Amino acid sequence: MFLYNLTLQRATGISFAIHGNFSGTKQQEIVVSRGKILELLRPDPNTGKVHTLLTVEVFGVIRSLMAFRLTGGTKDYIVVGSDSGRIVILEYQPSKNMFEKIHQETFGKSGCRRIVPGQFLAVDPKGRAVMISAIEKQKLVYILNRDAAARLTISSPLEAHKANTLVYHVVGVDVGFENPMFACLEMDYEEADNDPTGEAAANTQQTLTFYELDLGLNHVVRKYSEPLEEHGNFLITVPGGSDGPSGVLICSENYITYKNFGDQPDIRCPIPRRRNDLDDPERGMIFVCSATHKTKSMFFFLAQTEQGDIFKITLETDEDMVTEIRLKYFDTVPVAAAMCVLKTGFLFVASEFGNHYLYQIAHLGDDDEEPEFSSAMPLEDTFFFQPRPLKNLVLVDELDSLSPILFCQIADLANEDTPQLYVACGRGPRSSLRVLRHGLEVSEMAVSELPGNPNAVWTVRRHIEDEFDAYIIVSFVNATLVLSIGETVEEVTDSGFLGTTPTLSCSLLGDDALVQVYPDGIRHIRADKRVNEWKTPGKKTIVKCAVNQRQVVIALTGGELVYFEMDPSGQLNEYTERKEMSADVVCMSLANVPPGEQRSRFLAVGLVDNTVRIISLDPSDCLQPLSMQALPAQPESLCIVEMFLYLNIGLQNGVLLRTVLDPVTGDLSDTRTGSRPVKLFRVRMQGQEAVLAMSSRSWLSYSYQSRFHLTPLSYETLEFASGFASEQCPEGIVAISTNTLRILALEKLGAVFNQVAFPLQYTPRKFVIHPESNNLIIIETDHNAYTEATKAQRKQQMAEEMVEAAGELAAEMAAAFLNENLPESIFGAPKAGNGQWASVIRVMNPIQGNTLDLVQLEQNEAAFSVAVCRFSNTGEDWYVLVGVAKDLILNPRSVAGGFVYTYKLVNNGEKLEFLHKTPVEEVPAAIAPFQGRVLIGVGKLLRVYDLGKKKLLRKCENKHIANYISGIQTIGHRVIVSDVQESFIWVRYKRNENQLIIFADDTYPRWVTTASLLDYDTVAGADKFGNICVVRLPPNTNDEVDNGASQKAEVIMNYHVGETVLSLQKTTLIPGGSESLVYTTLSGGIGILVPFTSHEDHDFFQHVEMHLRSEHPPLCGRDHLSFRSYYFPVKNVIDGDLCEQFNSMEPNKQKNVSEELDRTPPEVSKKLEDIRTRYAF
Amino acid sequence: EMGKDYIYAVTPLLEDALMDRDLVHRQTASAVVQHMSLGVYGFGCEDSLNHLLNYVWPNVFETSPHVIQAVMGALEGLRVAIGPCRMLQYCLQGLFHPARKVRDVYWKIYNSIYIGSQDALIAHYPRIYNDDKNTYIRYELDYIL
Amino acid sequence: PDLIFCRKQAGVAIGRLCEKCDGKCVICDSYVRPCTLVRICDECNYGSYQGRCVICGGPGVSDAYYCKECTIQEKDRDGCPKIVNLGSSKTDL
Ligand SMILES: [Zn+2]
Ligand SMILES: [Zn+2]
Ligand SMILES: [Zn+2]
Repeated sequence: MFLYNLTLQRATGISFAIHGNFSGTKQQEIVVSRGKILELLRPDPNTGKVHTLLTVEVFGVIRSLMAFRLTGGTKDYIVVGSDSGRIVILEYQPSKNMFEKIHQETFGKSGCRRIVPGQFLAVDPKGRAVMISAIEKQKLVYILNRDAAARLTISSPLEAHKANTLVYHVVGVDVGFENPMFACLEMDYEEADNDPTGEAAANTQQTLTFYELDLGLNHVVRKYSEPLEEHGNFLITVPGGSDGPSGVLICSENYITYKNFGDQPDIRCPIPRRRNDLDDPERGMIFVCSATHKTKSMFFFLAQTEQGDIFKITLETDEDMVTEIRLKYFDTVPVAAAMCVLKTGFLFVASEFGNHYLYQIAHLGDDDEEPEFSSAMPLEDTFFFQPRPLKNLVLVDELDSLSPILFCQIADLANEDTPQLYVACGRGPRSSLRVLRHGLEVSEMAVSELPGNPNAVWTVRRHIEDEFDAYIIVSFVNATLVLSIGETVEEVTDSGFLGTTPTLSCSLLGDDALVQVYPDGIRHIRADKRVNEWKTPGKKTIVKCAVNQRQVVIALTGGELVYFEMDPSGQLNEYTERKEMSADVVCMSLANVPPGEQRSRFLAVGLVDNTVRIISLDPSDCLQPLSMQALPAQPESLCIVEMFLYLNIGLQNGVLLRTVLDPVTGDLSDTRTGSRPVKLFRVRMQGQEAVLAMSSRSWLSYSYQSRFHLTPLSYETLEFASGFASEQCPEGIVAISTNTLRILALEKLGAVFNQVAFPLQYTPRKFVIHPESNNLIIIETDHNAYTEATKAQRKQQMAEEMVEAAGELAAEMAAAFLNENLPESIFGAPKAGNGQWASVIRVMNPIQGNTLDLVQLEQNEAAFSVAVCRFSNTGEDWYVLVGVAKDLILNPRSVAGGFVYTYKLVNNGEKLEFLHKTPVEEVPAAIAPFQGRVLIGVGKLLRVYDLGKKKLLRKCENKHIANYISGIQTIGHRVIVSDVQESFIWVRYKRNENQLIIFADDTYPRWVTTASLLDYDTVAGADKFGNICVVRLPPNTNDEVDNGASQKAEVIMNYHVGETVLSLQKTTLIPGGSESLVYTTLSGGIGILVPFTSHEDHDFFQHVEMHLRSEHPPLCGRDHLSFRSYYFPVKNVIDGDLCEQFNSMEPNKQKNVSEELDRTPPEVSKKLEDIRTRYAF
Repeated sequence: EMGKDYIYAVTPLLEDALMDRDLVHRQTASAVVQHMSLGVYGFGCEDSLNHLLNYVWPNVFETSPHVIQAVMGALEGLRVAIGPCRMLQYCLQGLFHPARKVRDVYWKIYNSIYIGSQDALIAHYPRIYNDDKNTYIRYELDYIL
Repeated sequence: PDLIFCRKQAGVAIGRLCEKCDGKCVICDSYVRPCTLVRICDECNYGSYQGRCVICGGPGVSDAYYCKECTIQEKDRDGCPKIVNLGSSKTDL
């Protein structure tokens, strides 16, 4: 087996977000880090939308990310810390739209190691030094400089190592043009390792250390070191120099502290708490992230707690000492991984899970009566505030994110013919079930139907500079209904078209001239309503026409084209010559004339005999051929279009051809998109040109950032279309369906996928599909959680212990506490407990999202398994089995037992009826229907259960699986069992002796997350660490036998993906395509693994990958082969994400690589597109 | 990388040479194994190289300097070609052997495997159980979603 | 032989080779596939030592490289690879 790796939807989770002037202008951008992807975003201040400018794969692990600039510069640089032993400095080039690598310095070995730096990045605020640090013992400092050409300069590093020391966070200190300083949170562990009593581990303190870099003497001095009262997470740089003092804020548990070296005393402020908090009273509070904003007059900090509450922080000063810290509740947002405050008053929030948000800061300097808290207030007890809806922020934009994907299913549950992706996403009270379709989300704006079978429709303006449309010529086969535009749709009469005849052409030729064409001749009507009735002699019927702004060329029966032309005056000029050809035409058209020059000269004509031919219209070479090309079948429509000029041939079978247009048609690309004829129509997109292919499916060709796309419509069948410009839709498509007349719109240009979301209560773990009704059965579970009954009773109990305060009782806060409830999707779920759980079973319709049934389990019960099945001892009834753990502790692990619930699943799969509850001695973690019975993994044991009258009855058991059963898979009488730490184990069921027998296992340990059966002898698996593998039994394997087993399975495929996969499925994604192996990650990514067809295909892609590994090496200093061999060496997988970076290289490198491969760059690009469209889109 | 089609043809000669009384035979054969394993890396000859590792390993108990230096280089090349997992599986036998000589040799081999690919070993360590006083199980890796 | 490696943190200076040992790997003495450029530390590139051969110390006329095998095994990620003579002094051989 030989496979090829292709990403369909890149990851959407965010790890780091920085902001600066990266293009060099006055705009501000945001550089975000996905896991192994670097991205550049630009939010528009006038619309509040965020756009993606650039996305690059770095083939590594980004661990830290900082920005800086030098004194006097107007452009910001990027420093990256990664899992290469290197530090890289990047610069954005707007004219090329790429990241250029400026510098790269090597200091150690690869991998996320413990004593090699790369985890922490600190930069001097004036931009003349950068520190990079490991979690243990090793720190390096580089000095940044400039030459007379204003080019960056990096020096040899200086060491700041310290043995037996742990680092928590490193930050650069803002001194103003003095020597640079860095501040770290440290912890020496040398004495806790020598004390058997364990009380050197206790009362070991965290210190704050200041490192000073002497620029004139070129060495590092440890300047100050002070122990702290309690342990802290991250530090914050306070703006110094002339705009403030120069210290740090230490964020700890329950406190925030200000410190500085010298005569400055420490100032502490406790973190305020929510009043009437339903959380667990034993938990503390920390800050999770922060953001600084510095105006010319003042500065403030924004800081967020574990519950999502943002606090505004300010400092009261004297000449140079800080005296007070003030805190004040700002707003509540979802918990963020990072947040940026932009100039122009916008707050970007990158959430740690789910969708991202852009807010507009409406209020700063507060005109409200909420209380402020301060470190100077005497307190014996803590502060208390009341959360409330958004007051200072206004939501403006929202970025979709699939992270984290916990379970996926590819099926066609809606009765379309393409499959859909049913994805269980999200975390906690922000979880949801999302349906993904391939195509473009259309925005339906108007729908109306009139009797008739409209075979054609146009959309005309009445003079050239109109910004909206004028008429809607909906013409049937024998009649024509001309309508108008008034936002009040009318049937216009004075149009002058007078269509008693069916209309086949309508366009805007002159200054204000309309031209209607019909099989009975041509009718030119300008602002003067008088008929210039042109007719074709005899009885010969015009078949089709072609129009433009300056020329109206026709052809009647026999192929006698009649070239016209519009003089600058406004009347036609019949040409002297009239051309013929061998056979009549089945299509013809001509290019649009620009407003610069006079008119067109190219004119394409297609024939029924499987040939299309180009005819010139040069006044010096009128009606003389230039190019003739044949087709596998006859076409139906052409479209000579821009967006380098192109030409779109639409064959009348289910294939679309696109070629480059020139007197020599060289390129041509195919996409068979079918089951119906292909009609082509020209429309507008993003102010640019676009084409609209139409078949059983309706597609749309368009360019976006100099990049062609061919994406279908997530819609039903159309028949005809056009552009549309009105106050209703300035950018619309007046589509006509069978027995209807619709008006649509589309405003999404990228977006390979298109989604709809259905909210959920807890985190989803698994779902199954009911075969009869196609309903979903979902189990949702959360650790650290309350059930609804527990919450209600806790609220009641708190209310009465409030109402017993014995103090004038006349003013009761209890009645207001009991009635108001904060929505948990906004304010968060009350995380309270350690061994506390909360589960739910949900039956859901997948078409709409309505819940049909809901079961709520008791408090400390956690559902981990679900199956829907039939039992052979009963009839054709269905059953739902859920496995639950009872009182589970995660660290250290311990349970009290388990249960398996059985429900009856009645009313066409709409209702669960409880049947019984069977106790087991461990977590039932897997459930698989197996030959009229069920297989259940109970901790370490594999069992067969049958359905009894009062419980499930055990029939057979095997007790030789190693640790813990996470999955069970079945085919025939074969059982594949996944272990938590070992790989797959193979088991056979002997019916006649009632035995479960192990007959094979693996030679490697694998932390298995998911598994999928490929055939009777082959399993694909995924790991906790980011690898995919394929394991196959040798052909000599004896199924009937009696370190673990003698027979061993062979590994035939190994690949490091970079993200943790939790879903694998073998399926076909497009109609008329081949089978792929689809996977989804925890970061929101969707990728495929596809086979090669011949040896010659596999040798070509191998050479491409081998040459790009050396000429286009990864951006952060990683080795590609080394990154794909992270835990095991790569085996039999080509990386098409690297292979497809060929299309982003510079023409010099493209030329060199194509010379090496003995081809042309257009030929290399076409082979890449061919394998992609064969399996995926 | 052209030598990936010719490992099976040469393995019998190397099997004879790695079991031989002459020390120079074994030294040169280990050099061959090292260059083969580093030359084919990322092409899938793990079966052939595992077979050869079985014949390289018995020579780690060698008192001669140049021979033991050739054997260590062959082992470091086979680390790259085969994976740190198989090397750790071979090495876990004698880290706590009663014999101090076995312990010396095995800790040398383990220290090589540890300095090269320290981060890949997080996935390959075996499960060690809690005793009375100390906790040795890693529970996060036992979490199930 | 009283010869060790320097093994200090290497900086931005580039190692040189004399014309005798010109195309060799500074680590394994091989001639096959020079891959990665050699960096030396700031002390080993100073004053009269500027531009001398990494291997022997003679006048340098070309750049020093790591071979492909050493790059694959990540032997370029240790310290400065200059050869130090412990049996003699600074201005000695
Ligand atoms: Zn070498
Ligand atoms: Zn040195
Ligand atoms: Zn020399």
